[PDB]
Amino acid sequence: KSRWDETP
Amino acid sequence: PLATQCFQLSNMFNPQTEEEVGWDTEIKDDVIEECNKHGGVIHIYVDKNSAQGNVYVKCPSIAAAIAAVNALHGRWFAGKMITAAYVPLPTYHNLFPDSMTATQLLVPSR
Amino acid sequence: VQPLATQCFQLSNMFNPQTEEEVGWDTEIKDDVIEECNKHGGVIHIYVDKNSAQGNVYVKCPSIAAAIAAVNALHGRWFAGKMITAAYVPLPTYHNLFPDSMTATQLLVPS
Ligand SMILES: N[C@@H](CCCC[NH3+])C(=O)O
Ligand SMILES: [Cl-]
Ligand SMILES: [K+]
Repeated sequence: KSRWDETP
Repeated sequence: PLATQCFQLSNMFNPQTEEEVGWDTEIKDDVIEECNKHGGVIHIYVDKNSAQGNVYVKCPSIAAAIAAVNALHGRWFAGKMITAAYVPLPTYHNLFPDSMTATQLLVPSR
Repeated sequence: VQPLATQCFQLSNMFNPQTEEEVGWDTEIKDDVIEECNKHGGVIHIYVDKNSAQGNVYVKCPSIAAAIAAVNALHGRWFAGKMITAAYVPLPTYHNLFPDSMTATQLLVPS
C-alpha cells in the first residue's frame, strides 16, 4: 500500500 | 529536454518525515515498486540531507528512465506533488560513482 | 479532507501520449483549455505536458474564484473512459515547476 497518489 | 538513464525526484519527503524509523526505506521501496511497473531500477539514493526531499534514481536504459519519469512527474506522493528531472549520465556517475557498476534490478525490502 | 482551492491546478486524463494520433494535438488542448477558461474567469498561465503518462495539463488562473470556475467546467468530463480530474497545486510548488508563471498577471485573452 504505497503513498503514491496520496492526496494531502 | 535531455532524456537520460538517471533522474532526480523532488518533494518526496521533508525533515518531519524523518522522525519515523525506516522512513527512507518506505520511500525507496515505493520508488522501486513503481519502477517495476515500467523498466525497473538499478540504483537509488534517498538524500536524507536534502530539505527538498530528493531521491536520485538510475534505470537500466534511457527507455526505462523515460517510462518512470513520465509516470512519476506530476504525481502526488505522501500528500505532495512530485517533480522529476533528468540527470545527465556523467553527472550521476560523478555524484554516485558506485552506480556505474550497479546492474542488478532492485526489489523492495523484506 | 479535500485540499482548499488555489490559483493553480493540475488536470489529469486530458490525453494519452501513447495513443494521441493527431498532429498538433497538444497545442489544440492548450488553446481549447484557454478558450474554456475564457468562458469563465480566464487564465494567466498554462502548460500541456505532452510526455505525461497521466495526461497532465497545468493551469494558473488570476484568482482562486477563477480557478474554481475553470476546475468546475473542465473536471467531470470523460475522455477514453477516464474522468478529467483536477488537483489544486500549492502556489510555491507551481512556481517552482513554472518559474515564468510567478510574475504573470495579465489574462491570456486572444486579441
Ligand atoms: N461561475 C462560473 C460559471 C460556473 C457556475 C455554473 N456551474 C463562471 O465563471 O462563469
Ligand atoms: Cl505540493
Ligand atoms: K464539468
